[PDB]
Amino acid sequence: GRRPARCYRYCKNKPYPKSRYCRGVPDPKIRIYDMGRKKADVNEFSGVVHLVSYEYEQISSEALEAARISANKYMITNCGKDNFHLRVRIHPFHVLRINKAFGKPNGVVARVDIGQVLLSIRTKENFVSKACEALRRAKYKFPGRQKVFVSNKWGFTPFSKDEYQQYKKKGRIISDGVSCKFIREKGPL
Amino acid sequence: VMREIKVNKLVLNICVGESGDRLTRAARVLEQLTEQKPIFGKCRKISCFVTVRGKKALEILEKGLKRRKNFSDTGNFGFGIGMDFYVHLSRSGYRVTRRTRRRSKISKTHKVTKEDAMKWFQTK
Amino acid sequence: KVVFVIRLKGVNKLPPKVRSVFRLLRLLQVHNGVFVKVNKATKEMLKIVEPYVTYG
Amino acid sequence: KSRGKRSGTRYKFSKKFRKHGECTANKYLEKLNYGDYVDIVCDSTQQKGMPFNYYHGKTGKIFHITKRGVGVLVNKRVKHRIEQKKVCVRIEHVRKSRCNEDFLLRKIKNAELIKEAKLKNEHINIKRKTEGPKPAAMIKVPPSKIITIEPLPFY
Amino acid sequence: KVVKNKAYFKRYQVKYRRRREGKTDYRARKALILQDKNKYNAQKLRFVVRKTNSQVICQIACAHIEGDKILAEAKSKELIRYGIPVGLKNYAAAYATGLLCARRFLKSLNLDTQFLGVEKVTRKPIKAFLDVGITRTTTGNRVFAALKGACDGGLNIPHGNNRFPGSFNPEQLRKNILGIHVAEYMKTLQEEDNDKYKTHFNDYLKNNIGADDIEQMYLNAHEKIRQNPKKLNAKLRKKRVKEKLALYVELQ
RNA sequence: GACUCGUUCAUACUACAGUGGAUACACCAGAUCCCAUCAGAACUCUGAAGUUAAGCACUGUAAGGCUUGGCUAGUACUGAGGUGGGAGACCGCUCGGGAACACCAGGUGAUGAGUCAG
RNA sequence: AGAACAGAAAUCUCUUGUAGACUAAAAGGGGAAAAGCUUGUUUGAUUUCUAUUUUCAGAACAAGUAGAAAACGUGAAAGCGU
RNA sequence: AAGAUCUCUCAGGAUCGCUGGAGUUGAUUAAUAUAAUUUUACCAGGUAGAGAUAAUGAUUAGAGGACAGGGCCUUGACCUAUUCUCAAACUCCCAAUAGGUAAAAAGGGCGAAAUAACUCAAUUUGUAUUUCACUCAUAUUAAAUAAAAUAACUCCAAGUGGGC
Repeated sequence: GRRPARCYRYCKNKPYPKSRYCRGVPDPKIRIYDMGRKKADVNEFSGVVHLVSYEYEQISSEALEAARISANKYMITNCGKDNFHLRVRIHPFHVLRINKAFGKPNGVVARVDIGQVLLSIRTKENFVSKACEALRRAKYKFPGRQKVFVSNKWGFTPFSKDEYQQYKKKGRIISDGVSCKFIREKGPL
Repeated sequence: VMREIKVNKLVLNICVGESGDRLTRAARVLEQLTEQKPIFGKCRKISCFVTVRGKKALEILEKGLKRRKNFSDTGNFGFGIGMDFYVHLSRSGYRVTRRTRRRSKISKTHKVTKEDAMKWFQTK
Repeated sequence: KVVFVIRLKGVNKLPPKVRSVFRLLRLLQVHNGVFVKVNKATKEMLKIVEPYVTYG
Repeated sequence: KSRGKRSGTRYKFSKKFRKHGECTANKYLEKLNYGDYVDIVCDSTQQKGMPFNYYHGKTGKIFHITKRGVGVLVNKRVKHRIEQKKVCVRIEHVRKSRCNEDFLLRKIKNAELIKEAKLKNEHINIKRKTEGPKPAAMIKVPPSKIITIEPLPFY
Repeated sequence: KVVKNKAYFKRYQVKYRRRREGKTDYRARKALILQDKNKYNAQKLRFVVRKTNSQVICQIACAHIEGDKILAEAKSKELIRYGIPVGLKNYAAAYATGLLCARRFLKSLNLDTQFLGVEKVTRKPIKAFLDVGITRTTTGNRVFAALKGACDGGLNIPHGNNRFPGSFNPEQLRKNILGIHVAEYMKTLQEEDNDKYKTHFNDYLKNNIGADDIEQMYLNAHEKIRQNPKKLNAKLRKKRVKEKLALYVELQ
């Protein structure tokens, strides 16, 4: 059905988005995006891992969807649904077109740069190896080279864990859904 | 003090929403009610109104009298009786908005407010 | 203040600006040497022909 | 395919952010004498006298003046040859240039300096300096103030 | 949404300060200034008239890049010195004011003896252009009276007759600059009521000018004029915020 | 102190406050005539009885905005060289040039001509 | 946010409103004391002639830009209108 | 040379371009003209980039609030501060490279005097020209550097206009 995908590892040609000029695109494969315990407070979790790009890879929309489902299933089997949040940190947005003259729209794709997170897991400290393993399962569903990492941040914040604790101690940091708002001392109360 | 809330404009509306004659009769009724020639709406002529000032306006308001809920936020009001009425109120210095050299905003603490306008209406 | 510049490279396959600079510099035949007065302007011109010249 | 008068002018002729709105009144007062140098900068708050694309950002001598028009001699590269073109524009687009003013300022400063020098019979190199090499010098650095460095480890 | 969004401030482009304030037109000014560009050092002198509630102000203006130079200027409250103590907002006053400015300008040039202009009411002279000055050029407006006074004085300012009374009455213009209608209104009001007459033209009553006398006084004055022209700082503010915060924590 | 013409065209804006009215601005008083309307609201004309309430001026605000400066960052990017590296994607080195947003700190005006009033 | 019939729309009023409207028609530019909308007066959508720009051979047509000699139109006037 | 414009034109032709010869003019005075160059001035820019909390279009989430359906509550819409990722035909901002103009003697200075039917209010108010004066670097040359005049310019004509 689809082209065999060895065609699209190279990410030449300009970007070309779903747009008023182009029209008519088939649907993106992934509509799911984030999953897990999505409503969890910033206080509850504190561990974070990332699966990070290196090639300049294109990343098929379908591949992305598959990777997400694989990741999710691995966490759910391991630590269940109280204990994590899986956030896809990339999107398809670029249209690919083919002949049966100029092509016709046929699929969509994501085009990461080097050194960018693909899949992110927010979780609790006991479960970071499990999450790392989930990402490792995920990597086999992507074209190109990727490495798994862990961070010294509180997860879904700019702040280091120690910084987060320090700010929390002196009351400068407010939890505001998903992540945290930093008080900047401006105007009346 | 100088800060006296008074009538600034009175507008009287009659709409039939249709063609001539009935519209003309309404305009004649409005004219008899107060003298000044009516002026009219659009074409998608449809409706009529006139504006009043001063002693003439006060007489129309006075006959009008014979509710707390339905004053505007801005400090104006109307009522229904067939015929429609709208009463526009201000302190003086309303001229600052329209006088051609200097056209500009009045201060917030000089705008009418709902509560003061209601208090004036009960008082009057 | 002065700089002796020695050319290092053939006639063939030379960018057009580089050829022009060489002509002004005054190094045509391939192992030609000349003294050049260090300034700002001379140094910039020298910078353009740099991969094609040794100097000191 | 097509190549009409305002072709491809989108961002070029459009105004910068917060620079919309009519040509300032003061700007009509500026002086233009014959042979003055003058830039051709497009506007679009004025429509009459708008010049063709190429003469944007070019600068030339004024050769002729009318009621609101100014003739400008501009060089144009046509294949193997520059040739002189008489672009008639209106005043809103023509701007009094500064490139000339550097030279003119230099003449004035030089004249005064030369007159004084010549009066004293003190021979002088009035011509431009054109930055030489750095001369030798002796420099005190405190031995406690100096900092020493190494390239950073990777992270 | 809230219209006074951050974005709304951020995009905003202000109109020029004088236009924002509302004093100047700009469109009229740019048209007014420009001379034909092949002419050189022809500065197109504008006769600027602005009608303030108290009094009309007549200046001779020349546009320059670092801003307008005023050569002669006259205000209506000078007419007191020339025997008119009252009515300084008036049309009659404006005609006088314009005339005074023109004569003083000529005296400064030293061309007062060169042109003695128009006597009473019915080489080439120096030229100027009337300013609209943001008021409508509606028929019978005060600026035209000022223009007429300037012209009668000696300045050449090209004009139609259209915006004097009637679509032409020269006799009505003569009555008006003399002030005869103002007198008529005074007589009319006195006949109507004595309380209204005294309350209205109260200053006139105090000075003691009968309606009849106004034209004579204005004429005498007119003849005479033609013959004879603190911030705080950041360290301090920082302190102020600290003090305010401590007090606010205690207070409520 | 104030005004008239302006200039730069947000450090000049906006929003909310406070503070100021000798003379001045203004609001404000009135409709006979010129004038203008649906309406003396505007505009026009004619006043000078009242008043700082507003306009206006001045200042304030951990103000928003705007504006300098740092810092982002020698990061991103890039001209020239390379029988350099990399299977490829792409990435170093040599001679050079070099950002932006955010963030943080300061700032919130200056001024030409003419005039009136102690 | 208010005002008989009156509702999501009808008209009227006040507040907020830098353009989110409208500008014959593609799409992009430009425009708020206007270029928009409303109103008044009009016919310069005129005759004659240059210098020229665009494409380009620096030919042509065409479309313009800047003038000049006439005669006028409008505005109080500068002006603006080929 | 395989560019270019026009061609019942695409295997052609014309006409430009690029080439040779002939000639004059100019240089022949380490020079001025001049230069596929830099310099110092001075501009003109909206691409890589960067941005989404700057506008337009996309676009994923929750948090805190005062209008629509049902029984304090639920689904919301709707706001407000946020958040994930974005655009050849989006743009607050924005490089490098490339491009233009500038760098004095047939000129420029500061003066005088003339001339005109133009200009201006101005027979002197300017303009512009013209004529006289006075005087600007030059013993490295009004910034370098230059087998920089082997230059200009005219004529007559070729071949070429499939390219890679």
